[PDB]
Amino acid sequence: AKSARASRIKENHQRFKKNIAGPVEAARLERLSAKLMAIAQASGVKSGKSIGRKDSSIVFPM
Amino acid sequence: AEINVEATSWRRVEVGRVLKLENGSLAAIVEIIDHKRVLADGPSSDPKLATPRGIVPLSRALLTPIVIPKLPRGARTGAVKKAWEAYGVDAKWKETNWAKKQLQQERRQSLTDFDRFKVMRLKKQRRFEERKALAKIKAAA
Amino acid sequence: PSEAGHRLYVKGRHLSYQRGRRNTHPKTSLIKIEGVDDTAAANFYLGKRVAYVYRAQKEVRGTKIRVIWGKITRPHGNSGVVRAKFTHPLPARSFGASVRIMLYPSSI
Amino acid sequence: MRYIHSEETIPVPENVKVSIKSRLVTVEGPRGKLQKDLSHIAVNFSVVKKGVIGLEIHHGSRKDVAALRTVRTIINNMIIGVTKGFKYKMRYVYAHFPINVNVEKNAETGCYEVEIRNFIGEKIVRKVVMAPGVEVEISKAQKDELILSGNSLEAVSQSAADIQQICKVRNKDIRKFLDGIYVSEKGNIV
Amino acid sequence: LRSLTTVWAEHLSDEVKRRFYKNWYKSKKKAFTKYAKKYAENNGASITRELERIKKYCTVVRVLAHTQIRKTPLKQKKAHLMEIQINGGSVADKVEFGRSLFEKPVTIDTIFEKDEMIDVIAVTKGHGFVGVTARWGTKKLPRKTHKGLRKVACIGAWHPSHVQWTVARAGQMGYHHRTSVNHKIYRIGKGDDEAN
Amino acid sequence: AGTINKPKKPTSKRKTTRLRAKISKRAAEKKRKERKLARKNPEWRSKLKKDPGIPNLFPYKERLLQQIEEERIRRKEEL
Amino acid sequence: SSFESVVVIDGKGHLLGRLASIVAKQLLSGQKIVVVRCEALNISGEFFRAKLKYHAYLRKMTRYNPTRGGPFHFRAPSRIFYKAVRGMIPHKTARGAAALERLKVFEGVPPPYDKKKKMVVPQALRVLRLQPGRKYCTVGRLSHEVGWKYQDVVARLEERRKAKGAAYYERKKLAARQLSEAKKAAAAKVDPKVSEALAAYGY
Amino acid sequence: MGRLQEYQVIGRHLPTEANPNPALYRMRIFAPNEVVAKSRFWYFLRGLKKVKKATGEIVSVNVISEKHPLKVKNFGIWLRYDSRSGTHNMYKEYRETSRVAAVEAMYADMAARHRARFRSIHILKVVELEKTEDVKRPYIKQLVAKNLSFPLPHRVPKISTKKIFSAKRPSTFS
RNA sequence: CAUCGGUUCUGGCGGGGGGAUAAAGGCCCAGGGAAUGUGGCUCCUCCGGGAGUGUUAUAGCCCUGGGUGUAAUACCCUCGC
RNA sequence: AACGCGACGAUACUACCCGCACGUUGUAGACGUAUAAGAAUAGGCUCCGGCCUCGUAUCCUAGCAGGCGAUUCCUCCGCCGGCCUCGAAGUGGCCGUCGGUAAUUCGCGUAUUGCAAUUUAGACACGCGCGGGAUCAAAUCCUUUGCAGACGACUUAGAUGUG
Repeated sequence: AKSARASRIKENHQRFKKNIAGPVEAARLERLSAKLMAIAQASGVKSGKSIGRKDSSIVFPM
Repeated sequence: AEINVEATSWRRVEVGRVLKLENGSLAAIVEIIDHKRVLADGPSSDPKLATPRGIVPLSRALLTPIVIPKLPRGARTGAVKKAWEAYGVDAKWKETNWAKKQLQQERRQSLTDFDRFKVMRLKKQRRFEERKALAKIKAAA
Repeated sequence: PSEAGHRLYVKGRHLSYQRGRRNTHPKTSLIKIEGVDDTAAANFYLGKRVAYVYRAQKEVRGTKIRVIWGKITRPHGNSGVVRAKFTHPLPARSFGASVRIMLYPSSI
Repeated sequence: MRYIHSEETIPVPENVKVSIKSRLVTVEGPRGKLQKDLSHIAVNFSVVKKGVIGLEIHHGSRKDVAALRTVRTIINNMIIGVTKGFKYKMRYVYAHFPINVNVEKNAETGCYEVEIRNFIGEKIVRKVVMAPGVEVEISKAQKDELILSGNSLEAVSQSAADIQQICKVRNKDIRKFLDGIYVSEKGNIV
Repeated sequence: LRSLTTVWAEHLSDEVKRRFYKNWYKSKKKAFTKYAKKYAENNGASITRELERIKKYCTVVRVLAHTQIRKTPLKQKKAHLMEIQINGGSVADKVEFGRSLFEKPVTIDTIFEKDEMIDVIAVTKGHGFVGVTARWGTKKLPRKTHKGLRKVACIGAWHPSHVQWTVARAGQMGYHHRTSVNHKIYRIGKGDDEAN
Repeated sequence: AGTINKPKKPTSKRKTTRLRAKISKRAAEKKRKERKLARKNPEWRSKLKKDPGIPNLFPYKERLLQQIEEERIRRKEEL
Repeated sequence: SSFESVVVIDGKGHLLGRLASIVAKQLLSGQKIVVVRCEALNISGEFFRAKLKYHAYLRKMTRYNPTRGGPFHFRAPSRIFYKAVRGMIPHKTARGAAALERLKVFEGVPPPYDKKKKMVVPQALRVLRLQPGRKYCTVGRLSHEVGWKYQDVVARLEERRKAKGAAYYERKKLAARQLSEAKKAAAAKVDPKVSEALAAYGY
Repeated sequence: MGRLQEYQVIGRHLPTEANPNPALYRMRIFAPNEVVAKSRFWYFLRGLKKVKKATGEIVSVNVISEKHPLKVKNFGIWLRYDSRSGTHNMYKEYRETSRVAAVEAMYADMAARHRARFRSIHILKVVELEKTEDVKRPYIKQLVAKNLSFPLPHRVPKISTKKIFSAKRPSTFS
């Protein structure tokens, strides 16, 4: 028997993933993302656009 | 047929090539013994640049830009000296940047405490002038 | 005002005692002087006094800083390391600590 | 023994441009550009003469002296590639099941792809991707022949070898089962 | 991977605030009360700055989400909180998506679909302290074996002069973390459907 | 072999005192036994060993042969 | 010799054991050492020999319990260099532990060492030590092949650091050009006796 | 093997009533000093003429200096050396400025290439090759070529071993 | 710290002797010789350089004897500071 | 990793933060504890003129351990603030105010620590003080639960409630 780690089995599974399961999973992902997107859509320093600083050591103390 | 080759251009050990030894003296290759040793003679009238005729290991020598033209292989000290003064090896060595670096090294090594103090003060005066010039340049652009 | 330092000594490091493979002899220490890398350079510092300066807990006679004094005795090896003899042997914990090599007694 | 000096030479044709910088060799011809990094070999390059490249080794052993012959032939092959090209003809033969070979060009990658079907009646589709720069065509002059052409001899011959190795008979007597795809001719395009 | 910053929503429910407490009934319930003021101060400048930091520096974005445990028949009132990764899109898309999902309920059918195979992660049933026969499936020793039969006869017969880590020993069984894969979803039933 | 990915047990180059002493003893015994066999050797040995001669690549071999001729002629004349 | 507060060493192109020996001696003498770019260290000989040695190392583990006492096989390149250094230090003594606390090793160049001077050790440099034609490998490649997970992250971070270094180098070249122009313009305004005395002293 | 000198050693058998004037024997010995030179002389004489040290005397020991130590020469050395197989003839060539330098280079060469130590080597002839056409070995023939000139690629610069750290990566081009 | 004594490590300087009264070497004198043959000359060329001829010419080298010369220096031994 | 790390919430006090006021407080060891290209090494650098063995370099370096007053100079340094900028273990640039400041020259002071004795001088951390600014928290026992359990431990609940 060819093992689950066999190269031929991996190549067979890659062809299956690319040609058969892939489009089905992509279409399901499109539907789910559309539903959750519908749910979701239902001075620099003083404004925070400029990212200023928030309000054991890598070096020797010197 | 267009050929563009960009590679190294080493200086070559050859008869007539002037070597600088580790003590600062100069010699000229008279005969190549093997890939590691040469026979060399420095007939310079300057005692600092002079070298007795003898075997020089190339690991202890550096190749200068100067090559004495048409120096015969195996030439004795008289002919080597005649070619040396005819070509003017000492003057060209003085114009090389290696000898200027060596001269600067000896000038800095011969400084006394008063000399170092005066060096610092004169350098500060010159540095004040260069700082004004740099401020003017940076103000322009 | 002045922006210069005040150092009149040469920096050194206390490396080890005089030792073989296994046996050590604390009566003589080995010192690496800064910038001294040969026996000829080490010959300048022979007889120079060397201080190991350290800190204690209790303040005794105005200070917490204690000193062990010694002298440079002879060169060691070929790389400018010197042997030094102190009044008391230096602490074994101070392997890698700093010492001050004075410019006295001077012969210049 | 260490030899003081050893040298090889490469002639360059009139329509070729050779640029060497830090042992990275670029060869220019009518058919395109080839590049090859030769910095794993100690060699000094020079222009000895108009239209001649010089290769030299200083103070080298016999092995280092011998390596210059490989360097010479490699650069000569790049020159031949940009001038005349390289062409490998392969023939596929069968006994009972006709081998079907289909050739496509991937627009995304730019590489050619060869699909082989019905190899001794097998149902799997064998797919070989050609090296970039190798063109594959089904011949019209001869029966059951593929033609792989390009500038890089290594790319062409390795593509041909990949096609040769993908159609391997297994667990059968090879005195009897003669199906396969074999390199039948090697040469130049021009 | 390193967590650079987190941004919280303006309003958090009591069921998720209970997760930050051991003695919520005695508490002053002060958690996030100073944090909620950053939405009002300077028109939310600190919130905006942390969102921009996530947009420009981060590669992985995860939402924080909690259960509504009060809609279950469980006596527990303290909700479960977890990080759920947003996959797909650019980092700016992930950040805008999560900020749009702030304070909102996400139903199970917007994440999973019927006929999908999923993975289930949980801690298994606890069994307490268990001998080797039920813990490891070893063969029982014969009847009235001296010093017990629900044991392993020789835990060591050979060198080293140690018990090895690969020998079966009595100890805790169950309450282990397990990830089980490839579980098919047969139905996603809706709670408002009287015929689900 | 798969030596690089899965190397086997190393062969130690650290000797033991027992093996060192045993090897030294066997070497000394072999030296004694070889001396005894050389003393009782029945194989014929030449009184004078065969000389290799002069190497051909020596550039003055012909001159050395001339000197040998001259020396033997002078010896014959003196005797 | 020279005593420094801390010596930062660029680990690129250095031979592992020779650098480790020099670093261990400096640590025991009392000098603080930071080594960066440990993924760019070199090991002489072919890569498969280094791989064989690391797999032979991976063979060894405490038989009765691999969680205690066993040789813990660290796969990061800085940890490979750290193991090489620790083998040349009496680490089971207090002095050896104190010497090991004076060392830091990193993959890549994390800040603030990106803006610090990085030194080289010529007695351990591969271009100066190895005979031409001899094979050598990279510790980073060895680490990646035995299970270090962060080769690509370090490579991207090094790429951003080198782009910022390119910008800094453009500014540095502009500053050097302006300094040369300033000295040339100021040479007219310095007193000629001052200039001649400085030249005679060698400045 | 060592800083060698060439010695002329002349010795003889002690005179007797039958032989009032014994023959004198001269050898050229390469040796570090005079004690070693006389010991080697008696060793070879015992091997050749069966004259022992106790029954003989040393007549003269002199140093033979090189006539032209500043002239590059090619040397042919004929030697015999002892190995596990036996005694082997060997002809080798050296490009030196003196016979003693050639013999030292021979000793180092025999040690490096055949592990032949000092007492297993018998030097039979050291000749200065008069003409360029007398050179037989290619490793000397490539050195005596017309207009010989070579570069020195990949020269490691000399840095003091006491300077541990450098602020600049060195170059190997000079 | 200065002046001493004992032991010892280390640096520098001035002399004397030996050997082939070092061997070399420089500058002269008188012979002899060749090539990895200089100049010249001849023939080919990619005009860059090659091949040939022959003994100093528009470079030089090797060997022998002699003078300066009891030259210098190395090495070894040695008297001191 | 129970002596590896990160983000976040609330943090009562003698807790937190700011200022200066110092330590018979500590630290494998301050004393100018100054200095970022990358890359190749059978090749590189550049201001495009040239340059490359070499850090034997460059910067800085004078004054009571560095005073006071002038002459003189617009150079260098520092604290703050604004705008940007820096996520590999996050900090630099510009501008502005303020303060200091021999590049030149001079005046008054230095003694007596007695012929040397660490040159008590730095950084980080910790602590005791005041004078201010800011903040009013949790955990455990206990009772309870059984998704747990030998005992500890764990999941829960206990403050008005969908208890």
